[PDB]
Amino acid sequence: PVLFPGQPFGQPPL
Amino acid sequence: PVLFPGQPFGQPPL
Amino acid sequence: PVLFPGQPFGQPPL
Amino acid sequence: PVLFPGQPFGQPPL
Amino acid sequence: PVLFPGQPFGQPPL
Amino acid sequence: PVLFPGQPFGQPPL
Amino acid sequence: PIVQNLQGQMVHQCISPRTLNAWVKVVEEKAFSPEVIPMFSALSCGATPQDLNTMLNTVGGHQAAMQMLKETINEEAAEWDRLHPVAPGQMREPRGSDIAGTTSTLQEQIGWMTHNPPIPVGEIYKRWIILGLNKIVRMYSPTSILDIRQGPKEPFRDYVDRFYKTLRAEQASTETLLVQNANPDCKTILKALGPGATLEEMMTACQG
Amino acid sequence: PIVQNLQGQMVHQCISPRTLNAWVKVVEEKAFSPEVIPMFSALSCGATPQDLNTMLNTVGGHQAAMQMLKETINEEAAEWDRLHPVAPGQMREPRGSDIAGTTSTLQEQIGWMTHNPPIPVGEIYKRWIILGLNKIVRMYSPTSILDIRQGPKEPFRDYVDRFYKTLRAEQASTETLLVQNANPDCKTILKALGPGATLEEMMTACQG
Amino acid sequence: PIVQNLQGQMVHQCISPRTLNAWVKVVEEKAFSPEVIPMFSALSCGATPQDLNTMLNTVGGHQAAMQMLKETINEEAAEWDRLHPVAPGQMREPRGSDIAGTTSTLQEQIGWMTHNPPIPVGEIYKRWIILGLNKIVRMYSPTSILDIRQGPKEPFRDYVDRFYKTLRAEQASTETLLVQNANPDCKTILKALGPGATLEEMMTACQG
Amino acid sequence: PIVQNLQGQMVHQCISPRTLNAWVKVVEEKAFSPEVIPMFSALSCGATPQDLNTMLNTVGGHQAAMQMLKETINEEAAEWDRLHPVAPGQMREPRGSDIAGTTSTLQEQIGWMTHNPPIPVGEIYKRWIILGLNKIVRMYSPTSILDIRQGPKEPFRDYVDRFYKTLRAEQASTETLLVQNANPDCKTILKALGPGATLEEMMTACQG
Amino acid sequence: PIVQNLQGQMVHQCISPRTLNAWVKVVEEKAFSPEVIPMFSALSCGATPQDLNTMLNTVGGHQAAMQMLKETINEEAAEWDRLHPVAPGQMREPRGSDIAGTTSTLQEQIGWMTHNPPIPVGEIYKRWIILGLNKIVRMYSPTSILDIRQGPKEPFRDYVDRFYKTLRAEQASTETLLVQNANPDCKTILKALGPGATLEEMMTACQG
Amino acid sequence: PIVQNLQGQMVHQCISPRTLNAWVKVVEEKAFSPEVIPMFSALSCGATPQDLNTMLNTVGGHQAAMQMLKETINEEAAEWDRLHPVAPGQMREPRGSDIAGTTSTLQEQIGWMTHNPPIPVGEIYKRWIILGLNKIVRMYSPTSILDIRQGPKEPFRDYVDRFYKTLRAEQASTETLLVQNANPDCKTILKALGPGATLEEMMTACQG
Ligand SMILES: [Cl-]
Ligand SMILES: [Cl-]
Ligand SMILES: [Cl-]
Ligand SMILES: [Cl-]
Ligand SMILES: [Cl-]
Ligand SMILES: [Cl-]
Repeated sequence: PVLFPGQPFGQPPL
Repeated sequence: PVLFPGQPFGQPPL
Repeated sequence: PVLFPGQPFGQPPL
Repeated sequence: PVLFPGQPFGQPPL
Repeated sequence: PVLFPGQPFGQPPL
Repeated sequence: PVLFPGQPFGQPPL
Repeated sequence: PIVQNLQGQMVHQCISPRTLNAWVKVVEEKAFSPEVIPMFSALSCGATPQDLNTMLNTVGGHQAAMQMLKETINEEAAEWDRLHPVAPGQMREPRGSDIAGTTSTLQEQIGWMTHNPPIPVGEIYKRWIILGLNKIVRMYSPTSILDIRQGPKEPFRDYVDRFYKTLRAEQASTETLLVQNANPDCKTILKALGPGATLEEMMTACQG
Repeated sequence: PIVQNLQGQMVHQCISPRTLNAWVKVVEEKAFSPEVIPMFSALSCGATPQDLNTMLNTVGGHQAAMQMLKETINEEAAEWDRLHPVAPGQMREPRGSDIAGTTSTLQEQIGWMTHNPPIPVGEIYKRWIILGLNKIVRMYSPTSILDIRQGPKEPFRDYVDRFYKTLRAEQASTETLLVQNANPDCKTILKALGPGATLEEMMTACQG
Repeated sequence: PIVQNLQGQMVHQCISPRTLNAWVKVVEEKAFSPEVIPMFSALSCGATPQDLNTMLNTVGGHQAAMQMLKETINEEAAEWDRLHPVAPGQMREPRGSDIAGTTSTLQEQIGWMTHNPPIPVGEIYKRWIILGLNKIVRMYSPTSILDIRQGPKEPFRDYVDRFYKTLRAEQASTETLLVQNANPDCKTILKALGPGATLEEMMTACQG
Repeated sequence: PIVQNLQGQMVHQCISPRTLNAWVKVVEEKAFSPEVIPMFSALSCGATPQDLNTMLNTVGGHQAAMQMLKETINEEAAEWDRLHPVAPGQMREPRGSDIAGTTSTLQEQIGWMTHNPPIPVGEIYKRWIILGLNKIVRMYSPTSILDIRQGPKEPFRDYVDRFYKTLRAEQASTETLLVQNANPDCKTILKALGPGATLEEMMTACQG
Repeated sequence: PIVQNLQGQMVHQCISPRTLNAWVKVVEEKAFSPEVIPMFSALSCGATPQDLNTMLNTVGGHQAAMQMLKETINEEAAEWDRLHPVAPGQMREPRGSDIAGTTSTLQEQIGWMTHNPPIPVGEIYKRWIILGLNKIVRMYSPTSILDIRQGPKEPFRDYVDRFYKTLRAEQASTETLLVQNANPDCKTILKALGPGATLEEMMTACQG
Repeated sequence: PIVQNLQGQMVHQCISPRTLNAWVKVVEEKAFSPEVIPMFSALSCGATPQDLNTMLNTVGGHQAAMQMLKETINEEAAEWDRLHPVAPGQMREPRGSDIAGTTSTLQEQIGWMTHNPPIPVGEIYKRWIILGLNKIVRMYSPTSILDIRQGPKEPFRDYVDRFYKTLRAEQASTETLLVQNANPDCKTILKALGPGATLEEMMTACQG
């Protein structure tokens, strides 16, 4: 996914 | 007249 | 018609 | 005088 | 002094 | 440290 | 909207938060009193069809009125298509749906509005909208001018206010009736003053 | 309005939401107190006839006053047409109806206002409007200066405030009367002070 | 956002405090009424993905909705990557995560948005967001159109308002039903009026 | 006002709705407390005589003060005419009435203010107005410094606040008196501290 | 902040009163709810270290948090100095204290930020601040996700709101638990729906 | 203030109504809490001595503080004259009184501030003012750090807030004391945690 539960919009992954 | 009763300011005539 | 009931103003058709 | 009682500030005379 | 009691800030002297 | 307790953010040291 | 800049060219600008909020608040407070229409017109100065649709869509509730407005726009759009029966990189001609912003993009709207000569689709659509808003004002006008009569102790000034407030709403889409609907005491005074009297002279006469 | 830009040229600008709201709010709060007129004038700085009509139309209620205003504008427009008896792509001469913005478009108004030499139709129309507003202020002035008398225990300062507030409203469209309408105790003091006293000196004298 | 300047070039601007506060306040007051979506769209005019994420993140509470929104964005991003299978100092192609602003920097977003031809990642992401917001509106719509029936003494106008308010929310993601759900007295009148009547004509008929 | 633009030239600007409202509100809330004068001066930065008259005229009530202000302006204007005894398309010399904006047009005011060298009629008139406002502050000052005495249980800080608030108003148009008007307990402490003490040292000493 | 102008050059601008007030008000109202951080980031767009320190210093109270923030900044500054071991009229290299704005002047900050290539000390410092703010959010998070359980009569939507509000705060610095913490009736429905269900599908299922 | 324009030149601008009102309101609401000083500094960005005097003069009440401020300015001005012992159309050197804006005109202030190299009289005067404001904060600080002790049932977080709020005010012009002033139960926990613990670790430890 691009976004995960409880993480902000725009949150970088990895 | 230019303006008539019950008609808006700037109302075009005719 | 251009606009239909319950659809927003500017709603694209088709 | 320049200004008179009961007349606005900037009121032209005569 | 530059400023005196009861006189505004920026008040010219003399 | 850069900042110390009870001193403003940006407070110059020394 | 589309406005001028330092270079003297017509450029698109985002509708401002002040404008958006002002329109929402005037509808909330005033509903469809006549004075809401000139406010709409003023707030939508230089508006694209997109901007006009934005303003209309931001309205919560009042959906009976908004549906009547849709009908009016449909009628005006149909008439446009009747009167205006409609190449790579060239400007097409706007249909009714393009003017109302359903089938036209923002860039197409800007193209038409800033062309030489300009095709003012924003102004055309606003005309249709204002036409519809006037019908709604008329529909929601609560009182006939025939039922505005001066009370036995109502000051003449207050009566005249009610009279011309009612007339404004009723005519959205006189001198003799004003006198006839006045109470006995002022009617007597107004009769003695005679016809040809200005409103100011009438109000002065019944003031005491 | 019409204002200057970076190029130093006179360009049209949309009437702002701040301006629109300020005028609506001053009428709502102050009705037709004298101070509403200079506020109208200031808020309509650089205004086109269209802008002036927008401001007037955004007013809900007060329709007796608005009808009197129409009469005044009709009178001033008639006089203009009497004094000014009026080609492809050329500027026509503005009639009364054009100045009042009924028969002129926004672009024609801008043409006249930004011409060299300029034909300031915005300023001419504002003059007629301000003339009408002053008559309304006079009409709605509740008290004659003759009935402003200092109370037995009313502080002189409060009396002088009432005196000059009343005078302002009554004259919209002295020194001796101020003394005559003063109460016995201050009148005695003001008589002893004698004529030629400034208002400041009078107020100082009756302060204690 | 990205907007034009005096030089006619597209330059980045900081999201303003007015814009930030307006969005926070509309969510607080209106939650997820349909009219919140066009307000979001208008307030985010010219927005970068970063700006869109800023607006979404400033929202306190409503986290069930925000989680549903994440799901929708994940779905739209997955579809983008399926349809668009993706050098020193050269512009790379945006993936779904870049459009949603997780893996792209502000400068990369500006690069794509101001390129010739432009890759409007701000508009693409807004499309996904608006898609998600519409689903939330539908989810939180409290009433079916089938349960909007005119009360025995409810004015027809008030009923029509409820009818079209409900329809708007329910359809986020008629003429005959309006008549069928009307009360006995208005239904009789509307039947006599017959089919083909406009909403205005129907409302006029049941007004008395 | 008159302000600079991108070209570095002095151009006229309309008085803003923010400025107009701020002045109206400060007078309403603060009447003629001393701090109203520097606010007037700041709000009227770059003001023409027309702008100054606009601000003064927007004031409702306080007409005793406004009449005193007229007197002061008349006096200052008379003195100007005494000290300055006054061709096609050429700049005339401003008389007192021109500076006060009764006999000068806005364009004449702009001509004088933007000339090289400039004739700052806006600043001259503001000087007369501020002179008059200071007299009004003095007139409406309720308390003599002689009657500001520290209460038996009044904290010294609160007394010093009253002392210097009163002094400011009274002097509109010390160290030893502060000590003399202090209560017995602080006076004893201040006597022991001796002369030459700063206000800070005095306040520290009587703090406990 | 530092922003672009008409010439396309990066120039310093004063932090605006709107920005200053917005930050003060969001802290007052929201304290350290997660949504305060993206608001801080947005309000400090283009900020110099000086601007960031201004915003932090304008905060009254919350001094436990502000002291924790100081600690975090000290840690990040120490790490910078470890990783970056540091001529007339030449640009020196910024140390940790320079980035935090204790030992750097505003002009030095502008020099670094507008250099080519730019040394974005404003963005670096904001990163440290946001790191610290996230720890504070985590510290002040009142509830563990383990204690968010659906009430016997609590609507599922309200439970999901609490669940994801708590998760957001707790993670500042799932699908199965949501089901496990649901009440018996919805848990039964969610079990029957099975794994792989979207949040939307889950909420629809337990809605009735 | 003095700010940049499109031409990249430093030009004078009028102090805005927003700025004027913001300063008046922060003093009214916050009096002399420490956070008022950075707000003053931020609101007076680019300020001339005239602007600084305007802001100081718009303050009603608080005249004990304003008199202390005068003393401080007198001291700093005297020191300037000691350290700086001071032709047609040439720039003179600023004395203390010129920096404080008593003996310098606005144009002289602009001349010094925009000169090359610039003589920043606005910044120098602000330094003196901020020095004085800090002394006032210290004077009006109500509590010694020695009297901030954790209550028997007061949450540790609330105690730490009081501790560092007090410390900020007291130092205007630690780790071990925090522990010593803690209540028995948290002191025991903090002793066991040992020295070298961060504030975050301490707060976590006494949280339960
Ligand atoms: Cl709705
Ligand atoms: Cl009306
Ligand atoms: Cl939340
Ligand atoms: Cl008055
Ligand atoms: Cl604090
Ligand atoms: Cl005071």
